[PDB]
Amino acid sequence: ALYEYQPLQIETYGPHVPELEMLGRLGYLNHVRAASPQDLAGGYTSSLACHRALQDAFSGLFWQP
Amino acid sequence: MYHNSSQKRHWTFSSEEQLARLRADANRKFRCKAVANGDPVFLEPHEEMTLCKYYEKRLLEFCSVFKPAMPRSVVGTACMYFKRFYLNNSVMEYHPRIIMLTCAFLACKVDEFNVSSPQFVGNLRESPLGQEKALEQILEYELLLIQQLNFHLIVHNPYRPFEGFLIDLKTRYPILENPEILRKTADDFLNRIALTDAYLLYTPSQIALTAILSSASRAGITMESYLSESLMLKENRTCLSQLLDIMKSMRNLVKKYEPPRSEEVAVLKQKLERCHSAE
Amino acid sequence: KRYEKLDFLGEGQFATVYKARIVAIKKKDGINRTALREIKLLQELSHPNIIGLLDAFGHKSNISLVFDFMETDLEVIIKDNSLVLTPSHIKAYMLMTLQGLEYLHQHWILHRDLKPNNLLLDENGVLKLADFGLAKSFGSPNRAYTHQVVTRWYRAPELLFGARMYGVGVDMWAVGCILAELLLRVPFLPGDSDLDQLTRIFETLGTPTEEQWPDMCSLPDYVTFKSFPGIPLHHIFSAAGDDLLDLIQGLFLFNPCARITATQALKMKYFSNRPGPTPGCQLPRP
Ligand SMILES: Nc1ncnc2c1ncn2[C@@H]1O[C@H](COP(=O)(O)OP(=O)(O)OP(O)(O)=S)[C@@H](O)[C@H]1O
Ligand SMILES: [Mg+2]
Repeated sequence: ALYEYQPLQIETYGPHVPELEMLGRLGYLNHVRAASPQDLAGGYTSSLACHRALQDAFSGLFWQP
Repeated sequence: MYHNSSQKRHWTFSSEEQLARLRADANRKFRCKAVANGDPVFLEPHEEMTLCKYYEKRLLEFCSVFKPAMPRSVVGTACMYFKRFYLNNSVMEYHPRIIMLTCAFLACKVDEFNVSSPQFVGNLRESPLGQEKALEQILEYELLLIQQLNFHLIVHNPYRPFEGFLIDLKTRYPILENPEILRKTADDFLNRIALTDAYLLYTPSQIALTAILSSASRAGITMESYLSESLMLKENRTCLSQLLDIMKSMRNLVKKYEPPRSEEVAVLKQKLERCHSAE
Repeated sequence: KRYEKLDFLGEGQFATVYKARIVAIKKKDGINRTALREIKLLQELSHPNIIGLLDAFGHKSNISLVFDFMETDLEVIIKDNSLVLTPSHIKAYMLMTLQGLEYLHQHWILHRDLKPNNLLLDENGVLKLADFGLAKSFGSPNRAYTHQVVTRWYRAPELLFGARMYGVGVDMWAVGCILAELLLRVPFLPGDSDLDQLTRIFETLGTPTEEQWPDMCSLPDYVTFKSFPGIPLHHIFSAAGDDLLDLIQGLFLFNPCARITATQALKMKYFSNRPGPTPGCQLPRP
């Protein structure tokens, strides 16, 4: 009875959102405000804001009541 | 997140007929209570709807001039609270003048816009005694508003999905050379969509995408390829067809919206004042 | 009302809790903002390791919240000298805590009040994150946060240095502290002041350099400390295996971006390694 990791499977009812670590490589971060050094010191990156914006954009897009 | 939110599960309805049924039920229940308690004194459901539209406009104007400046999320949350409350309640039982202020108060608390009661009531255009009286009324109605919302306080607005779609368009849709030119008009359409029942009928992402595509069409720019390839809707034809139908229905909702008229609003306000003073 | 007040559970800062029937009921500015925050966040979350809000109601400004009845909490287990905390028990507690945190962070919410007394245990050994009075959504660039969150003993160095914008690190660091408390049975960094808290953090883990924390000097309340060398982790945790040491090191990285997230922690070798976590029914009952 050993533990194996399993990702959370929550249905979003919308288009796939790119992974957080891939946002910079895919070019999304070129269109979001850069995190200030003070922001980065506390652990806040522009990737977080971009990822949340994309997730909210795609959440429930294909859902009908 | 919207996809497992209380708004999606309990406050996104199947059709305008369901909303009309709920409002008619509320009006009928209040009429029955008044009949069993103690005529042209009663407001008709369409008259209630006209009054609700007028007082939602008043809530918008109240939030526009509010100091300190309200974030747009707070305003959207307050408007959602107003709509949801009057889905199941009659303006003859609870005056929308107090209810809209209570909605703004609760939205300020919920969306973490920290303001104190004195500065909240200083924004009301009244003498001091009026401000304290309004504050007491808001305090009395806060719990009732929370109860009538079924304790579902988190509201998902189309503003963040709109920004996310703008990011995605700037990243993956180079045909639209500068998506920022779509902003202003799209925002305009968003506001118009906010005046209808679409917020009770469609997801925030659908509303934001509809506003963006309406702005693009108004500018003579065609963007079906964004849906087809970028959003991968070529792998599911029925998904794309349903999304297009949803957008068309939302645009039709915007088209058939009729703003309240000043003379009718004055007559209905006199009727509502009479109904409240008679109770 | 429908619920009958069975027993008096305890008092609290913002409310009074009673066991009822088996649930727990928690009783000019209007309705208290802490209760509103708890209601608004718990209505939108549904996970086995997050306390469930079954009902809410009240009168005037007074409101009652109905939660699942929780038999005990992790602080009671830690302070119970009669209870022996095996590696399997610690792994099980850590696993449940991290699963709950992974869900919460996936929904863009920071708990900001993690500590053993806020991790409740039910009769069946299921651990649940509770006390969401400080919890707040994150990820919005145009929202300002406060650095005076998390109990001082569990507060991250970035918060102690006054960071106004932060992410999951403020929870993960606290998680590390909790793990340390599970291994030593005493608070890891019991500072009596913010300065003393930072001093203890640096005397234990070493004063961080710009190599380990690239923008550390930019924080509004940053002050310079002496260059402590720090104690090696295996000195502090003698019985901890190498995988557990790796997890502890990941949780206590000074750079909040490099600090491991809940998902990364869950994927670490320590959780998949032998022995497996204890089942909930076999967890120590105080
Ligand atoms: N679901 C529950 N089941 C059993 N006991 C609970 C439950 N919830 C809270 N308590 C108890 O109530 C105590 C008071 O803490 P809470 O009411 O949860 O939070 P609080 O109002 O901020 O008070 P403090 O400062 O954290 S002690 C807890 O420490 C538990 O003993
Ligand atoms: Mg507590």
